[PDB]
Amino acid sequence: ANTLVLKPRAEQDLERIFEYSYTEFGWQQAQQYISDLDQTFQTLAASTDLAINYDHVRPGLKAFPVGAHIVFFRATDTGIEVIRVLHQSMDYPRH
Amino acid sequence: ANTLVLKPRAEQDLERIFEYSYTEFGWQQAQQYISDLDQTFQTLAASTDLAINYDHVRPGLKAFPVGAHIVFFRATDTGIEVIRVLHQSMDYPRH
Amino acid sequence: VPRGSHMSSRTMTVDTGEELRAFVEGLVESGDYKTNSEVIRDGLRLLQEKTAGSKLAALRQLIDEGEQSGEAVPWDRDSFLARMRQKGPRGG
Amino acid sequence: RTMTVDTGEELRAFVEGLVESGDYKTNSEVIRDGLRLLQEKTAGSKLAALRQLIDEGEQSGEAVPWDRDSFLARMRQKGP
Repeated sequence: ANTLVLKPRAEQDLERIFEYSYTEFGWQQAQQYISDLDQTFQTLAASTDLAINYDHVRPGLKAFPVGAHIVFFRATDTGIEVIRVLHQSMDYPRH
Repeated sequence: ANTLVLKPRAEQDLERIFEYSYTEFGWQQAQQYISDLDQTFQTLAASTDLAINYDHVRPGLKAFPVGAHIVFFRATDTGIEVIRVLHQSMDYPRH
Repeated sequence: VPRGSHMSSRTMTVDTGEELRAFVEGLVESGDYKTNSEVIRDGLRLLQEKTAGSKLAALRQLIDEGEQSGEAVPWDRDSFLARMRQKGPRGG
Repeated sequence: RTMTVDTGEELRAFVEGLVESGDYKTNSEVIRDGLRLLQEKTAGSKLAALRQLIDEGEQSGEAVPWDRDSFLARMRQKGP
């Protein structure tokens, strides 16, 4: 099993994303959204080739979209380490 | 009877003020607010001494407060002519 | 709130359109702002700032637009309120 | 998709005046103008802003294993 760890601030991002979705749409949608994020985390932990190279932001940083959000993470020896999960409006794609 | 006339734009101001109040507060309050503006108009048409001199905006312009609004008007030979009714946030008081 | 009194908090429901809605959402979710309201207030402060130095010109322009809007006509409160009732069903 | 916001009294009155003057059609138009200015303020520095958010993530502490069950339990526990 590939490893999957989150920085504390990434977990707090997930809480805010959950709360935002919950306020608007209710429990079922918010839980679904986190489930989609979770499924994506598992896929990224398994497949190095999916990760988008985000060196132009910080060397070794990777990004991947899910829904209206972006997972920003780094590869580790055994999986990934998620640094932030941000809304796509915060993105800066490579020039 | 002292004269009371309104520029077309002042009537349109009153419609917008009425609609704004109506959305927020409903019929009874919005109609009352217009009635209070009407009572003020009648008082100003009767008493020249109430008018606040607003020459610093335009020569001959007068102002008077009612509620959260300001009646901007000119004195005529026989009463007043209301030019605009604006929210007090738009005021530029004399320095 | 003390008994026999009521809350006087006053909100507004606004349509920002999708582009600016997503902009607000991202700012709240990043933790940069605590609520949608805080984001909207920052925007309104910038809008108030942009025009704060030209209040005299702005008021002159509104007065002039009144002066130029046509000849003044008699005012009748009851006719106005009848006209307001005629625009559609009214309640409260 | 609308949002309900509390602008506070000072800015609420600011918005009302702009709508009642006829300068803007609705409260929404006023709010959108404000948000455009806020978006404009930061539009030129999106890379620095993202770098700051990433750095704040990096500096937020040691990463811990992701535990979806614990997360959802915590969400349920807040305001069940």
